[PDB]
Amino acid sequence: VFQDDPYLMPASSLESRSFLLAKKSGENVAKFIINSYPKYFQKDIAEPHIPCLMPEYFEPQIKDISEAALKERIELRKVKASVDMFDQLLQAGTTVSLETTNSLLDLLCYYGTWRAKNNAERIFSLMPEKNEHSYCTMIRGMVKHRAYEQALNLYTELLNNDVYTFNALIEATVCEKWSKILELLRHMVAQKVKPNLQTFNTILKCLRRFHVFARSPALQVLREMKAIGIEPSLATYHHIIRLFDPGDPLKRSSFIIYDIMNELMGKRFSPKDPDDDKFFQSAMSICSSLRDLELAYQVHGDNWKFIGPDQHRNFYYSKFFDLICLMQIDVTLKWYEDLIPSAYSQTMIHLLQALDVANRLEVIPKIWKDSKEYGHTFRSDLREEILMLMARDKHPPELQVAFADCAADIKSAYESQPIRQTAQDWPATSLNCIAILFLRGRTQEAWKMLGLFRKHKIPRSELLNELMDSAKVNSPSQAIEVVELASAFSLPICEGLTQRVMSDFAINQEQKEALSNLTA
Amino acid sequence: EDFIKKQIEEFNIGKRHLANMMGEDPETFTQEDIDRAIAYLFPSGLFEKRARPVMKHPEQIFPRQRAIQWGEDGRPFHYLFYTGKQSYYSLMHDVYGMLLNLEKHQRWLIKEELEEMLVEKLSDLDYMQFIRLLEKLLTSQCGAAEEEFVQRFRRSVTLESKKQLIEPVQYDEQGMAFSKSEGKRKTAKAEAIVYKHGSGRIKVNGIDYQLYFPITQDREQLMFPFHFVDRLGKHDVTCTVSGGGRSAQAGAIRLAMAKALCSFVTEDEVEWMRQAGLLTTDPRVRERKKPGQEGARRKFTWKK
Amino acid sequence: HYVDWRMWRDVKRRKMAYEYADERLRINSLRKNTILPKILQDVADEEIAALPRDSCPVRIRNRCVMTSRPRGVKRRWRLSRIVFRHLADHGQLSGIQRATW
Amino acid sequence: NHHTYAELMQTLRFLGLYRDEHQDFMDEQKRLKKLRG
Amino acid sequence: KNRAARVRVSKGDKPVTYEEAHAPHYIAHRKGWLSLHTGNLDGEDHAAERTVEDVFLRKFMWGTFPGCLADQLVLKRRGNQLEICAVVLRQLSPHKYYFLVGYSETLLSYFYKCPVRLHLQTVPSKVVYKYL
Amino acid sequence: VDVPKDLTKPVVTISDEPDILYKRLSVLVKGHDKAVLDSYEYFAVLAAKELGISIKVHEPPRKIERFTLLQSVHIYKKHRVQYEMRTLYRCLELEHLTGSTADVYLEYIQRNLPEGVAMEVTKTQLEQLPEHI
Amino acid sequence: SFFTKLTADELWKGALAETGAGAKKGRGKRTKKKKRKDLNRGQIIGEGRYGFLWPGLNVPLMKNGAVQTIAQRSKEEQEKVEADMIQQREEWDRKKKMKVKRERGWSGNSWGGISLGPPDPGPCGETY
Amino acid sequence: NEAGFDDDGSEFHEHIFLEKHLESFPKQGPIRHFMELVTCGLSKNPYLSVKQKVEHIEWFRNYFNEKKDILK
Amino acid sequence: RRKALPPRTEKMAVDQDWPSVYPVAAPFKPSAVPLPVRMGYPVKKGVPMAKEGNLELLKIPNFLHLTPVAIKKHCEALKDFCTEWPAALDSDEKCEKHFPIEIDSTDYVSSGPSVRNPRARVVVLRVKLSSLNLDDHAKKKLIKLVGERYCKTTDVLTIKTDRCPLRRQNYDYAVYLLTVLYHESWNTEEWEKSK
RNA sequence: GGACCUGGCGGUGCUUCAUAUCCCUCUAGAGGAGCCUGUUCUGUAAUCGAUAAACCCCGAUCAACCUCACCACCUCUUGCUCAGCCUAUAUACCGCCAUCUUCAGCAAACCCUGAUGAAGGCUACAAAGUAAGCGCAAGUACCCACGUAAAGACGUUAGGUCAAGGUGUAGCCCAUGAGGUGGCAAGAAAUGGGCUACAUUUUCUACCCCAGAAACGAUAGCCCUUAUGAAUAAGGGUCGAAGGUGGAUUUAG
Ligand SMILES: [Mg+2]
Ligand SMILES: [Mg+2]
Ligand SMILES: [Mg+2]
Ligand SMILES: [Mg+2]
Ligand SMILES: [Mg+2]
Ligand SMILES: [Mg+2]
Ligand SMILES: [Mg+2]
Ligand SMILES: [Mg+2]
Ligand SMILES: [Mg+2]
Repeated sequence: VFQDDPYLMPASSLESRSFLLAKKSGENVAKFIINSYPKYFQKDIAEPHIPCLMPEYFEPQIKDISEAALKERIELRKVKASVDMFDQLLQAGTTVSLETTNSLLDLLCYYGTWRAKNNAERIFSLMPEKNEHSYCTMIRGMVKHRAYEQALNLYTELLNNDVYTFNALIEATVCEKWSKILELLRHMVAQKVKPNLQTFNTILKCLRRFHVFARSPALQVLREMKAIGIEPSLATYHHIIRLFDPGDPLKRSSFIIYDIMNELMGKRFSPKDPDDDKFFQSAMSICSSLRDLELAYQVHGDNWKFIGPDQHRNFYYSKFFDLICLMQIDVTLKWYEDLIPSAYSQTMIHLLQALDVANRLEVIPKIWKDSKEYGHTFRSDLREEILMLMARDKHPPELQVAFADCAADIKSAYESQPIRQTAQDWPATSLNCIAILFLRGRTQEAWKMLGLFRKHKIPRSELLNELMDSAKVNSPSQAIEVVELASAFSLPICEGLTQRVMSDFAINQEQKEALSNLTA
Repeated sequence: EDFIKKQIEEFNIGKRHLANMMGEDPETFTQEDIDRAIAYLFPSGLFEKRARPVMKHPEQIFPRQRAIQWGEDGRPFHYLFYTGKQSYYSLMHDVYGMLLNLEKHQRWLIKEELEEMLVEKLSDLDYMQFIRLLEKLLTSQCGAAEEEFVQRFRRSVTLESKKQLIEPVQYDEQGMAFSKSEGKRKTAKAEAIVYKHGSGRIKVNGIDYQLYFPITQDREQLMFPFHFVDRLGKHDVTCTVSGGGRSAQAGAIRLAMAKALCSFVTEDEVEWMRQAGLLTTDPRVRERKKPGQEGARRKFTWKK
Repeated sequence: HYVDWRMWRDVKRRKMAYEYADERLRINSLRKNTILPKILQDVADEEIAALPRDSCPVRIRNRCVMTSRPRGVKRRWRLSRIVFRHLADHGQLSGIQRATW
Repeated sequence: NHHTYAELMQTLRFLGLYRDEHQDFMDEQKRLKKLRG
Repeated sequence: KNRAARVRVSKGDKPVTYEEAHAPHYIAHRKGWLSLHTGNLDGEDHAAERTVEDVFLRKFMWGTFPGCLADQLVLKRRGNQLEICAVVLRQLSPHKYYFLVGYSETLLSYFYKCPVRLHLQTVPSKVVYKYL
Repeated sequence: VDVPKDLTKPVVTISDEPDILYKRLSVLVKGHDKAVLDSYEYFAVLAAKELGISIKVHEPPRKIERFTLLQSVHIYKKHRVQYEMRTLYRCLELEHLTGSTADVYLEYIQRNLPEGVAMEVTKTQLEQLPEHI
Repeated sequence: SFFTKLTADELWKGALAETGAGAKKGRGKRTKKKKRKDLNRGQIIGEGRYGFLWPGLNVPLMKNGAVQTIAQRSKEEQEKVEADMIQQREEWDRKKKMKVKRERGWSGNSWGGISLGPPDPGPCGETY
Repeated sequence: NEAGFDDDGSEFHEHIFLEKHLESFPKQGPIRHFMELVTCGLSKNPYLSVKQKVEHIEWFRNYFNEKKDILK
Repeated sequence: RRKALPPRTEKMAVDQDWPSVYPVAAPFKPSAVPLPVRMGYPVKKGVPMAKEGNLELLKIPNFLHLTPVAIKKHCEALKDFCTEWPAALDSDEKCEKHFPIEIDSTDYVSSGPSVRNPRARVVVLRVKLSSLNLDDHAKKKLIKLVGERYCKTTDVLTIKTDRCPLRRQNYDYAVYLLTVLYHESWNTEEWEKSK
């Protein structure tokens, strides 16, 4: 969906989101222009007539109560229905058809809040003829758009006089209630409805949180589901996996569910429940807590559509790469360097600590360069982390050139942004390792950089060590005009200068030695 | 200057990727493979090769440019730099030294070829002076070093054949020897088979010439080949023709009969026939008509 | 927004001739047939004469599309010679080369 | 139909999406002409 | 002296592109056709429609990506599906680019009742063939 | 490293009816570039060889249609400018070819067209005699 | 029509007429000269007569971390923006057409007492 | 090249054989001659369908039936 | 302000699934393609323009996709679907014996939104009467009826049909015409007996 | 007014040249008659423009009605056009081209000479010229490497073209815009380009070339048929003259 050139190449999750949202907004603008000026695109130049390409017609026809009623279910709104009820009740006083009244009630309950109150209190004027369909759709509406006492009253009225109707009724009853839940389940199973288990899914959704006294009975309820043999175990299974949430991991149940989802993966899947999108995200959320790599590989035909939203995809990939990092890591970095362009701070931090524990120093540069190429700019948390981890090292002598290069790039990025004020406190935190790496070939750069640092300070023990190594690595005056100044500045450089002045520094001139004596 | 090596390594990695794409081991791979692959993967109806797509090595892509001829400080490297034409002058100096050395002891190379060998241009009369110096050297004795020095520049004469191709004799059933040949014309194309041992009558598309060509000059033309060689009634021939013009068909069959007889007859006689000039297809064809002209060459009346 | 009023007239004539095309063909056949009555051919002929103007396909003109130039237009592309040469020179259209023959 | 073409393009320039250089020139000189009488 | 799709020679301060420097007698010899369709071949038809629509498309795209393009368009019609190729400058933002891309793509699709796609290559500054 | 486990294969059904048998599929491609035509026919013959069927190749003549237009606008008849549309033909014949193979190969090629090309199929299939005769 | 219309550069060329007999021969004309102008640089692509607010190009796509939606600019602020653009164009034209003040030397229309500033810097580097 | 536009399942015999549409006139008259020629031309025409052909036929029927005043 | 990342050239390895990176037809995109091939008329002391701004490579047809390796893979994948020709049918005489009635249709394909073209309707068919008629009177009758639809040098009667717009209409009409023609050549008349 | 720089011009000198171009030369033609088609001019209410070379089967690879832009008459007034205008201006222009061109020069950017003047810059056994780039050329197209096409820069004719289209300026904006009926487009005359023949290399006949007869010529006019059309073209019968190979001059190869 994204373009190929590098400039248009979306190099971050938020900007990519905004980009394809702008594309969708252009699609909506196209819809608006076509449905505002249909006559322009009315020409059917293409030989195969396609209603997908034909302009769209939400235009009410002339006043015609019967055809207007038939067009009600075509226009998909509520003002037309109000006007039609008005025309049929006030002056006509007749019903075009009970099916038409049922469809009107369907639409009005779907559309639903004082407006919902008015829409629900304006349906009782409907002609006496109100069958089950009408009553149970009123229940549907009062449940999924308003409070639950009204739905309960309507259900009692119906009893005095469907699968997802009773589903909504159970939702209303539930949303501690032990006897309620029990009698509900009992009479529901007693009736001959034979639900599609969406009632069970909804009662699970309501049981999202409870102790073992309903977490464990869910297992036998699922075993009964399996015995009747209806459920694919797509959503209720995942919801009980989530309900397992937790002061202590349950390794036994974890292994059991591992085998279960293993055979579920082995078999082929077909979608039936609209809530299979939270499946992916919360499943990987539980996987992250579990921390297992064979588990991650198991969780990894066209079942990749259930990821959907970029937020859930982000959570999944983040937890996946985090587990893979915190698991050698050669195969992990292989998988990563394979999926980085397709895939999208915390992940990079985990990568840095994984590379540290691995000791693969040569890899971190390329990773930092990739992050910078994509979106890593105007933030120094990861810069601090990489600098500390890379200059805790000095063991590669030839790699000091790469140290200097990446340090120069890091400083080029660090000094970009004055107006923001955020670049002022970055050197105070991470300039020490940067300057040490610069010292480790080129030295004048690090010299003047430490000058700028101290002339911005927060001295440090490794800063003292840096100053000492720099001074000892031939030029007395060039070393003095730095070490003596930093000593006059602060006391630890002075207690180090006490020793520095022995070799060849104090013999040059006494005015700076006099200043040192005064400060000491 | 590093740009050159960058392009070289880019070309190397691109050659590797292209070998991988076309499906061959990158070790064994050739410029012919490069050319064929780029032609198949990016065809183009452009007529000029220089305009068509080409994947070539940077060293021959870029023309040779003279590197920095003076060091970073002070003096230059060569001792003629403060004047132009330094390489030419040094070459002339060495040449004159060799000339006077020989004195005390006692094909050619194109101008632009010399230019592209060096990194300097020059003038036509300067080139002529260089040629004069070379020929003055060669008029006298020359050692092995001098001969190889001169032949560094001298190129292959590349002489042509100046000969008429000989078609192969053939044999068919009941022990019948023969030879076939083909000829063409303005708009007529024919091919004729000659039988050496046969003789007498002649066929034309299944008809004899005596009644196929009512006019005499056509028969004179088709007889002219046999008359020159003097072997007249010792060879019979069949022939097939496809054309519009009578004289066109006549010339076509004449050329085909000659190209068939040159095989049987000796190469000496073939050379005699070439000297006679009846073994070459006429390149002359009806000139095109132009848009503003009344014909191919005639213009409308200049009215003044 | 056609280019000019003569283009407008051409379009009106085209539409009229189209929407009266079948009738013109039928009655013209009834006129040009031979075995049918002369009086019937005459009926058909005054019928055609009473038919409205701008209805015959002879009054229309294969005018240009861009410049509204009536003369010097190619039927295949429908463009004027000038616009055709412009597009060919700038290489906008496809598969057209200069005749270097 | 130039009707459809030009009407669409005029409406779209009114929306402010197609910067019509020719129409910009035309109405700029129209402004100047109505200014100078 | 003929004036046809060729740039007058200046003192040498006029950057010019490949096709704009080359003359209209170098079309097949040292150039390619910007559009590619089969209406020009023998036996086919609708060529006038192809030409008028491709001209309209070029104008519309020039005016819906104004000031960013730096070269002529390339049209590639493989059977039903239509493909466009452009070269642009990195002046405006990728937000702008993608939004107008989707917009014009939808417009072309709904106008021609045809599947349409377009690609665009970014350049920092216009590529110059010669200084004329 | 990412290699899929279960490759989704589309379903196929062998209907009870027999498949038609084409005697000769002769395809004729018109283009503007002989090089593009050479690449296209190389593609086609390579696919046919790999599928294991016969093949034939030959290059019919190049056809050209040229025409004269006025060089200038108002008054210049001596000075004209010419143009020419060049079409280049290439033929490919396939004999003893089953109906389903014909279908699949034709859709493959039809999706693998380049732009500046036209493709003309002539199908020749044999059949037995009717019953009314 | 839309097809009859054409782009800006050739239009400006034909309108200004820098070529032809006028410029050639040095005859020129009697002190009439149309100055070139660029209209595309002035107005940003977003606005038009009917001011639909565009999250993609005219308005920032995100505000308060929330995607925006198409909306209408009412006639009051529409006229406001139009007057602002009128004022901006007027200021641009004013800044374009102004006086030119080269210091008076020996006399007006004479190149005597004028200085061209220092010479150009040399290739090897010579500050003059 | 006929993906769609099946002509409402029409048939070649419905296109060509118009003898059933030809019932209301004898076998010899000039109207018979003219309408036979019409049917020939229509069957030769592939562009139009049985619908357009029968509308043509009905139009001819109407017109010469209101011109039935002559029958000469 | 914004800066474009460097191209994918250094990112792509020498061993790579080019069929996967270019599955279908698409433009060149030198940013994605690492090959430094250039195309353009060179200037004196110059070279063709680099691949970046080279829109000549864009306007020319594109064949980076569909490499020989990709072709091999697609062919060996689709072999699962392709069928086998009857081995018994291996010669012209044998196939025309098994199925004498040859029939052939045809249609062009052209770039554009529309797909219908009138030439789709035309179809023709061929058959040799050496083995089909099985009699002499009806044979002489049929050859007298048909004027030029036969060819005795090749010994084949060939007939076309285009009177119908639909290919299936053409087919059915040709079959019915042939049937009625055979049935009417079977019989005869007295004026035909008198010759 | 004196002396100078550059260009043009010379019925200006010397030398080398002229490819179908200068001639001498070769062929076939035009200016003879008729016809077709343009132009000038006459009259008409009845377009417009080019109208030496470098226009005259030119805008036109088309005018019986639209094409039509003229004119008489009759109607519309926000008019398909967020109007329109075939209104003047090609001496505002773009766009497109003739021209020398059947040329080979044009040149940004530098240096030098002339006392640091306009201007000029050539000597090869060499004395201040160096050169980007354009063009020529080269290469490409047709059948080759020749040939033909193509290309053919800088500039001149204020060259043609606001009537292909748009646009600057100036105008009509009940009109100088728009719509529908009609005819307009003939020749006392002159001229141009082309066709036909004025003959026996001709005319007729079957064939396209071994024959037999005659000793010509209408693509104009009259009548008729048919072609498409709602309302000029091909064919057939009659008419069977001018015409006898061109008046100075002139065209193409
Ligand atoms: Mg010319
Ligand atoms: Mg003054
Ligand atoms: Mg007219
Ligand atoms: Mg007017
Ligand atoms: Mg002029
Ligand atoms: Mg030419
Ligand atoms: Mg040339
Ligand atoms: Mg003038
Ligand atoms: Mg007529």
